[PDB]
Amino acid sequence: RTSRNCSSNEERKRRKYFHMLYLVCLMVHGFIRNEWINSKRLSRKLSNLVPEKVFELLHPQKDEELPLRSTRKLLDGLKKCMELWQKHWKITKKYDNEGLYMRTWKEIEMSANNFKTLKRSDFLRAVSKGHGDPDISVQGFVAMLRACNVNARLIMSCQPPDFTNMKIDTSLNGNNAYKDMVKYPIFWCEVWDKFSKKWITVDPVNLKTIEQVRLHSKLAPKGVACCERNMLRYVIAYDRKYGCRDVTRRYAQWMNSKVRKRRITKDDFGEKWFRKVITALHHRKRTKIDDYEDQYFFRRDESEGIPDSVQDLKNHPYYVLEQDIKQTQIVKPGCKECGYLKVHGKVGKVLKVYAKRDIADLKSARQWYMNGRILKVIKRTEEEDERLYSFEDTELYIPPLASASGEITKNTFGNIEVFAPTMIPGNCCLVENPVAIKAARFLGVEFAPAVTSPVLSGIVVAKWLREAIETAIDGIEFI
Amino acid sequence: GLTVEDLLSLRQVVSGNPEALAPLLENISARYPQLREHIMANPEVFVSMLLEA
DNA sequence: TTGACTCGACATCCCGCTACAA
DNA sequence: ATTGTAGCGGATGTCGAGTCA
Repeated sequence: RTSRNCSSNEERKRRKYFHMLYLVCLMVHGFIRNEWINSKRLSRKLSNLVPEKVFELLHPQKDEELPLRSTRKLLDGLKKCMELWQKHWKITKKYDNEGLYMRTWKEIEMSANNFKTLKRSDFLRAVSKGHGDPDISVQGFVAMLRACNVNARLIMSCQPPDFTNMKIDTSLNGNNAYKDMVKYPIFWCEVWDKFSKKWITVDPVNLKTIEQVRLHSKLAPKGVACCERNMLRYVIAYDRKYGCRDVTRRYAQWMNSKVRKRRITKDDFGEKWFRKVITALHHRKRTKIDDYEDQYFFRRDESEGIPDSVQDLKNHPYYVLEQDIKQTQIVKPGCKECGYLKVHGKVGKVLKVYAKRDIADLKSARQWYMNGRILKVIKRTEEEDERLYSFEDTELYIPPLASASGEITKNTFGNIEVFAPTMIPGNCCLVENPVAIKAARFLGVEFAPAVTSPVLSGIVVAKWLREAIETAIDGIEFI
Repeated sequence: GLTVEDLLSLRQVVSGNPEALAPLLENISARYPQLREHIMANPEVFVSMLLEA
């Protein structure tokens, strides 16, 4: 009955790790490639590809009465450049194998079993001759635009293996595999319009179009077959000056529902790790353009709204179904649903969507005490009914200060309960160490065992005594 | 702490042959277990390391 | 075409006392 | 004898598969 195609949590955690590892590698490859693009030797040769007429078209004069017409001229320039690049790029290869498209966990495992060293010269020579796969082709096109002094980002859709794929056997359909894989590009270009203050999307090699993305993009894969090998999750923009920015929100129609489920950024550790990576790769400092962009993203983030299906309201950042409200949460007084969802596949069946910012988290008395807070019905399991209280019913707990002799106030068991810094007396400190208790007892100074989690993890002693304890622990072998 | 032969193969794959990333990453991650918890704690270090080389 | 629903086996979060042995 | 030592998880969530409208 059950062929049970599911793996162990061990494999789960490994896949998550390898996903991070592959992503980081991808993003480094981008950074380096973006370097190779800035190559000064290349620009000077590439300049002669562009007639003065086209160059002038690329830098039109400000038109004060109607800025649009300047943008209009700019667009014509970009199209003529794309044309001569079609002309510059003679022989366009096939991706060897799957190129930089996403590989399957199975493909990886098996890739161990079964490469032209390239480096920087070979890239340059290729781009100058016009020989390479579509990735090189695009990269060259961005180089060219850059050699003309336009602010031209290289965009990369990173396709690491999917770490939410829990399956043991992960097998793909063979039909039209390559044509469906190449239906949308892995690399492309963005360009900053100073007149309209927006980034223009450009795909000169694969789809050969130019778009001003608002809510929909021709480049974002659609249907199911095209999305197996191209799964849009991390769209990274590198600019001339070694900026690095996550622009996913531009290209994802449902970023906060659909896409957020497939990025590492859905839990908090993830978000913080990703930001660490962006900062590692972001070597310039914030410009005003960054702000025009952030405002666009904010507005996009507020225009997504309730999704059109129930599955998209699981673990949504802003939105939650009435039915997914935990037993221990309540609705903040005088708030209500922010929206409705027509439920696909039952006539008239509708669900209540609340904004998550209108939901309050409740905790019992002990639970608060364990966060260092004290006070200014449900079913538990013997049978008991447990009352829960909100965060604003409560107040920090300030524990009594230690005496002159450094005496600490203890509990019935002769310890002091320290589950949170608040619960350390003001004049005291917590020292967590298997021997901290051995130490303090050996010195026979006044202390109190710290319960940090019947687990005695350490000591609470007066601050004047700190230097002494730190020394005694260090000498524990001699006690 | 990593060898210089692996950092060499890695600088070269990452820079000029990313098609071959997949199997190399299988290999190297299998030869340096601690790399896991490293990558989780301090990615920006590993970055800078790959940039110098 | 797609989403809703159910079901299978994992996780994840949150919540010392009796008896024997040398 | 007596002290040291050793033996006994529910509400909720996630994803895969299969099924239905």
